[PDB]
Amino acid sequence: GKGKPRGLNSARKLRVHRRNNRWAETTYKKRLLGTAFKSSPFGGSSHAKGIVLEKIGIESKQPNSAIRKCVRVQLIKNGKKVTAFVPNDGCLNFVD
Amino acid sequence: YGVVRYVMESGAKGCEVVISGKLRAARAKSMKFADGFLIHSGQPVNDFIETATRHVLLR
Amino acid sequence: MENDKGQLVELYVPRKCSATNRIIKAKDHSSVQINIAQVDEEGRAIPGEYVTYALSGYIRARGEADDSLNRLAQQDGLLKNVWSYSR
Amino acid sequence: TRTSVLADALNAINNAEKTGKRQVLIRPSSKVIIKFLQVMQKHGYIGEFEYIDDHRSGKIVVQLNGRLNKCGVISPRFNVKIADVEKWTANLLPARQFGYVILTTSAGIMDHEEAHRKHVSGKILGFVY
Amino acid sequence: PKKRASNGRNKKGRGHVKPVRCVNCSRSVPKDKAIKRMAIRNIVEAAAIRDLSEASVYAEYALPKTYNKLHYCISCAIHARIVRVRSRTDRRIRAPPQRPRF
Amino acid sequence: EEKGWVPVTKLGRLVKAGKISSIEEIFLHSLPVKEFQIIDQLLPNLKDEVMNIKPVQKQTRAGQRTRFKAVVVVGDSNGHVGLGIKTAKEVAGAIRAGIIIAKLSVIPIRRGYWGTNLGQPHSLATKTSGKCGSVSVRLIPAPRGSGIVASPAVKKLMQLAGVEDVYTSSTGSTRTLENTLKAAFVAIGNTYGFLTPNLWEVQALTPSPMDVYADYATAS
Amino acid sequence: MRAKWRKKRTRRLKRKRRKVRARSK
Amino acid sequence: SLPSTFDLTSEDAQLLLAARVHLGAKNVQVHQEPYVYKARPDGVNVINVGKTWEKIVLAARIIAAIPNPEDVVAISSRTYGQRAVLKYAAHTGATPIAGRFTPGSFTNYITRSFKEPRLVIVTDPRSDAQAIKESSYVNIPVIALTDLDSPSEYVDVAIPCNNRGKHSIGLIWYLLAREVLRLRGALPDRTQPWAIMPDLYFYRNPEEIEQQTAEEEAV
Amino acid sequence: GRVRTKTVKRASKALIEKYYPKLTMDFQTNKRLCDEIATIQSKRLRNKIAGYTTHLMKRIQKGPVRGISFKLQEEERERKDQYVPDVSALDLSHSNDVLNVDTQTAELVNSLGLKLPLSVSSVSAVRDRR
RNA sequence: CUCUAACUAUAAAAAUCUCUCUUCUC
RNA sequence: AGGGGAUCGAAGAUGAUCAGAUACCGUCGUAGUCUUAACCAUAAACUAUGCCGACUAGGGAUCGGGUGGUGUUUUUCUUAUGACCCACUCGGCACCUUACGAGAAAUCAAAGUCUUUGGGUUCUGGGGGGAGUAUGGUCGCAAGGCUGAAACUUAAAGGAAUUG
Ligand SMILES: [Mg+2]
Ligand SMILES: [Mg+2]
Ligand SMILES: [Mg+2]
Ligand SMILES: [Mg+2]
Ligand SMILES: [Mg+2]
Ligand SMILES: [Mg+2]
Ligand SMILES: [Mg+2]
Ligand SMILES: [Mg+2]
Ligand SMILES: [Mg+2]
Ligand SMILES: [Mg+2]
Ligand SMILES: [Mg+2]
Ligand SMILES: [Mg+2]
Ligand SMILES: [Mg+2]
Ligand SMILES: [Mg+2]
Ligand SMILES: [Mg+2]
Ligand SMILES: [Mg+2]
Ligand SMILES: [Zn+2]
Repeated sequence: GKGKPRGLNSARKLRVHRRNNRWAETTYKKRLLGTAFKSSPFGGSSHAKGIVLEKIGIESKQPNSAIRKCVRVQLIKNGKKVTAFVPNDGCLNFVD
Repeated sequence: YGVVRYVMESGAKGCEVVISGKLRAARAKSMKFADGFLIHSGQPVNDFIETATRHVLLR
Repeated sequence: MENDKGQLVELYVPRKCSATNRIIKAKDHSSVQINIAQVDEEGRAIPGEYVTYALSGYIRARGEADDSLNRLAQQDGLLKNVWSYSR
Repeated sequence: TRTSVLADALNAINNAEKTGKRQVLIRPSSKVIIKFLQVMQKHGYIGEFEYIDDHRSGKIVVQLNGRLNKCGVISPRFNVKIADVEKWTANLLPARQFGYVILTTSAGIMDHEEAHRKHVSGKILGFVY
Repeated sequence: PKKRASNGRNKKGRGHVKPVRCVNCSRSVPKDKAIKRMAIRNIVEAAAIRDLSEASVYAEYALPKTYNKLHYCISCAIHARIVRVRSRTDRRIRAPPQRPRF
Repeated sequence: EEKGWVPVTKLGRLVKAGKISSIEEIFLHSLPVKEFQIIDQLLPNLKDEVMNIKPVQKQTRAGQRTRFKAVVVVGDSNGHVGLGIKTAKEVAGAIRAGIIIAKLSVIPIRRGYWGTNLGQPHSLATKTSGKCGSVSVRLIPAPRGSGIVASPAVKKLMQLAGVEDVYTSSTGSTRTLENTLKAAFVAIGNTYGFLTPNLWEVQALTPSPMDVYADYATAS
Repeated sequence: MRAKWRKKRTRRLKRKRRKVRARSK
Repeated sequence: SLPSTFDLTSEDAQLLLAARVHLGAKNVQVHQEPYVYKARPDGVNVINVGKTWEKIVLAARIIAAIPNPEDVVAISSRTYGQRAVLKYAAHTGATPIAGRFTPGSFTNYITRSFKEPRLVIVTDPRSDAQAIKESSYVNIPVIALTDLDSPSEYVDVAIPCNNRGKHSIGLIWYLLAREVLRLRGALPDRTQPWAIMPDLYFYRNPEEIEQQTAEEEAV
Repeated sequence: GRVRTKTVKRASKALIEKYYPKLTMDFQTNKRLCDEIATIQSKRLRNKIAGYTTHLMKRIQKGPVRGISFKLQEEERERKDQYVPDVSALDLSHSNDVLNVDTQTAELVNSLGLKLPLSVSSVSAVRDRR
C-alpha cells in the first residue's frame, strides 16, 4: 500500500528507517552532532561575558536605511570574537 | 447614499454623486455612488440631467 | 435519535433512495420522486391515489435510473416482464 | 500475489457498495471471509450471501441492502489486549453507539462487544459500521 | 507542466526512434515528432498546362506528377507556416483541417 | 420595514400562502430554495456574523480594480446553518449579498449524543469530515460540556449551528478562511448524510408538498 | 548560469587542483 | 395490476411496426439498454416492441398522476420531433418547448420563459442534453424517448424507440398522448382508435408544405 | 456605413408585427403611417424607421422571413399545420397490404403472441463497403 | 439515401535602462 | 591499442555580420563518427508516474493468438488453406467521453478504491543557497563515477492557475 512495510515482524526496518530519516531535520542533527558545543560562539550557553575590542556601527539592508550601533566583543570563555548589538537609543555611549 | 436614496425617492430616473478629495486618507481619492442610469452625450445631457458642483471645507 | 424518555429529537427522518436504500440529502439537487398513478378496472387513472418511488441523484447521474425504476415497477406489479433479474 | 485474502474481499465489498450495487463476487472464499460475513449478517450490515463450491477454494456471492457503508481490514492482525479494545474502537468506529471491530479470539471470530462480553480478546481482523 | 499528454512525439512505447533531418534547416529530429507533409503536385502547373498541351507530341500525353514527403523541422514548421499555434482547447483536435476542398 | 415579496417560485407561493409550516418539509423533499424570504419566513431568528472581509484585486490596464469578498455565516443555534460567500464592489453590498446567499443555502444538521442519551443532543452523531481546496476538516463527537474545541471561525460556525460540544481537527492550509469554513460546512451538512443503525427502517414516502398543494401555486 | 556550465567550471577548478596535487604528490 | 385491456393490441403493434420503430436501433449498442432483442445480421439491432409499449403505458401512468396538466413540459430541439410535441401539447394539457430550448429555463427564475414543471418529456437525450441538465439542477423527472444508442444519464423512465425517422417519433407521441387521455378519462373507452390520425404528429418539411399548398391552390 | 442600429430595427419589427394590414409597399405612405401610429421624437429617426419598415415589408412580400411574425402569417402557419391527409400513410395501405420485415422481427411478432400479416425477407448480412 | 482529387512559392541588423508602492470599515 | 578513412564535422584555418564576434551564416578541416579486443557506467537513461495483486465506467477502433459462423470473394471441377466480413475471448502499445471519484490545480480510468485514514514490499525527500562542494573511503590508466556534510547566509526559493 504505502512505502513503509506493514508486517507484524517489521519493527527493525521501521525503527532504522525512522532513525536514518531523523537526520533530515535540523534540530535533531544539531542536537546529536552537538555542533553547538564545538562550532557556535557559545557551547549551549544562553549568555556569555566578553571584552569590548572596538566600537563599530553596521549599516542596514536595502529596505531599511540606518546604521545600527554594534560592538565587537572577544569572548572570555574561549577567546572567540563576535559582533554584538547595543539595543536601545542612547546606549552606545554607555558602553565604553 | 442617503442623498441618492432621497433623490430616487423623489421620482428621478437616476442619480449620481462624486465625492473627491482626502477621504480619511492623505492621498487623494474619488468615490462614485450611483443608481439608475445617467446619460452623457447629446443635449439630453442638457435637457434632462442637471448637475451641481460644490466645495466643502474640512480641517 | 431517541431521547431516554422516548421522545424523538431528530429534526426529520430523511427519505431513502428506493433503489439503493441510501438516504437523500437535504440539498441533493439531482434526486427525483416519481409518482405512478393507480389504474382501476376500466383504465381510469384514479385521482389522488398512486405509488411513489424516490430515486437518488447518484444512480441518476450514473445512468441506471431507468433500469432501477424498471425493476422497482416490475416488483410491485406495474410492468409485465420488462426487467429480467438475470442478465 | 494475493497476500491478505480478506482484504480483497472487503475491498470488493466496499467498491460494490460505493457504486450502489446489491451483489459482490468474492473469489477466494476462505474460512475467515465466511466468518466475517456471518458476523456482518448477524448485525445486519449485509444481506444473504452464498458459497459456490469450485473444488478450488470456492467463491462467494454476497447480497447487500445498502445498509453498510464501509468494511475494512486491519491488515497487520495486531495482538489486541483487552485494555486496547477501547482504543481501537475510538480510532476506527465513528461513534460509540454503533460500529463493530471484528476481531479474532481464541473463542472464534467475534465482534468487539461480544468479545468484551466473554471477557476475552485476541487479534484484530477488521471493522464494520 | 505537461502542455501535451502525448508529449508531442507520438511514441508511447518505444523509448527511441531513429531521427530524420529537416528539409529546411537540417535539424536532427525524431521521425515521429518531425512533421511530415506529403507534397504531391503537378510537374507542370496550371500556368503552363495549355502551353505544354499545344506544344507536345504524343497527343493526350498524361503528364506525370511529382511526389515528395517533406520531413520538416519543428521551428521551421512554425516559421514556414506549415503548422500553427492553436487554442489550448483546440490542441485536442488531431483531425486534419477538414478537407480543404471537396 | 417595507417588504412586499411577490413570490416568483412555486415554493415561494406556497410559503407565502402559509401552506408549508416547517422548514423540515423543505429539507425532506430536497426542494430547491431560490427566494431568501422563504428562509426568513420559516426561521424568524436567523442570526449572522461576518466572518471575514477580504480585498481581492484584478489587474487591468489602468490600476487594480478591487472588490471585496464577504464570508457570512447565518443560523439559529438550533440545528440550521448557511454559509454565504460573496464578492461585490462596496463592502456593505458585499455583506448584504453574502447574508442573502447564506440564507439561500441554509442546511439542516444531525446533532447526536457522545455517550448515553439524557437530554437534548449536545454533540454530533458520528465523526464527519469535509474537504475544500486543500483544507480538510474533521469533526469528532465530544463528551458533554467539553466546549467547542475548534479554531475561532469554526467555533463560531458551530455556535451558530447549535452544536455545543465537539472536537475538531483541520489539515492543510486552514489559513484561508473561505476554504476552512466551506470544509466545515461540508462536514456539518454531511452529518445528515451518514446512514446509522437508528436510521435503518424505511418510511412511506409522504407525497411532496407541491404535489398535494399544487393548486395554490401557478398564479393565475 | 546553467547547471551544466557551473558543473563544467567546477570540473576545471578540479583540473587545476588535481594537477597541483599531482605535481606535489 | 393493469387489467388485460392494457395489453399490446394487434392494431397498435401493427402501427408500431409500420412506423419502423423496431427496425433501427444502431449498428452499435450501450449496455444501459437490455431492450434489444435478436441483433439482426444486417447489424441493425431490433428493439423489443412489447417493452417499448410497456414503457409507453408506464410513462402515461406517470403523466396522468400529475394533478395539474401544465406541469408536464415536453421538449424537442431536433426538427423531426418538433411538430408532434406541439400537437401533443394541443391535446394533453402540456406545455411545449419547440426548437431552441433556452438555457436557464428551469434554474433561472428571471427569464420570461421560466417554466417550473413537475415532469419533463424529452425527444432525444443526445440533442436535448441542456434540458436534461436543467432538469437535474431542479429535481425534475425526465421521460426521454431514448434510442438504444442515446445516453441514459439523468434520464428516468425511457421509452425505447427510433430517433432517426420521423414516423417513429410522431407515432410514439401519438401513443403517449392517446394513453394519457385514456387514463385521464377524456377519451371514454380504450378500444376505439381515437379517429384523429398518426400523420398529424409526423414531420413536415417546408418544401412539402409548399408543395401541398400548391396542390391545394391549383383549384 | 449605414447599419440601422437597434432602435430602428426593433421599432420596425414591432411596427410590422402590430400593423401589417395597414402597412404598404410605398415609402411615403408608410412614413405617414409611422407619423400617425407611432410617436417618433425626431424626424430623421422617423425616416430611418419607415425606410427599414419598407425594406422588411418588401422582404416579407418576397416570402416568409425569420424573427418577425403577425396574425396573418401565424394563422397561415397554423392552417398548414392542421393539414392531415385523408388517405392513410400507414396500416399497409401501400404495398398491397403487405409489410416487409426480416426473420428477427418476425420472431418478435411471433413471441409477442400476435398474428400480423408479415413478409419475410433476408437482409443480406453482407454490408456495403461505403 | 450511395462517394478519396488538387496543389506550391519570404528567414539581413537591433546592446542597455537610476527612484516609488500607499487603510478598507455598514 | 590494431584496422579502415566516404560523408558530416569538437578543435583549428579562414571569408563575412558587428562597436567588438577567435558566436550564429560560409568554405576547408584533424580527433571523432564505422569497426575487433580492453575500459567507461553517466543522460530531460522521462510515462519526470517502482514492482506484484484485487476491485471500480461507458465507446470504438489496433497488434498477436484462439474460438464460432449455414457469412463474402476467392479456384484447384467442389472443397483445404489463405484473404476479408460478423460475434466473442485472452494478452499488449494505445485512444475518446465523463465525474459519479482524486487532486493546490494543469490534469489522472489511474495520479481512483486516503481523516469512512492498514493487500505485500523496495528506494527516496523534510525551506532556499552553500552543494552533489570539501574531506575520508572506494572504483577508473585518465576522464570521472558511487558514497557524501558542516561552518555560514537567507524569508523566502518553488508548483498550478487567473487578469493585465
Ligand atoms: Mg446613449
Ligand atoms: Mg453621439
Ligand atoms: Mg512552458
Ligand atoms: Mg507532433
Ligand atoms: Mg514494451
Ligand atoms: Mg584509432
Ligand atoms: Mg570557429
Ligand atoms: Mg572572423
Ligand atoms: Mg560552422
Ligand atoms: Mg566539409
Ligand atoms: Mg543521475
Ligand atoms: Mg529519474
Ligand atoms: Mg534543505
Ligand atoms: Mg541542489
Ligand atoms: Mg576523493
Ligand atoms: Mg509558474
Ligand atoms: Zn527545421
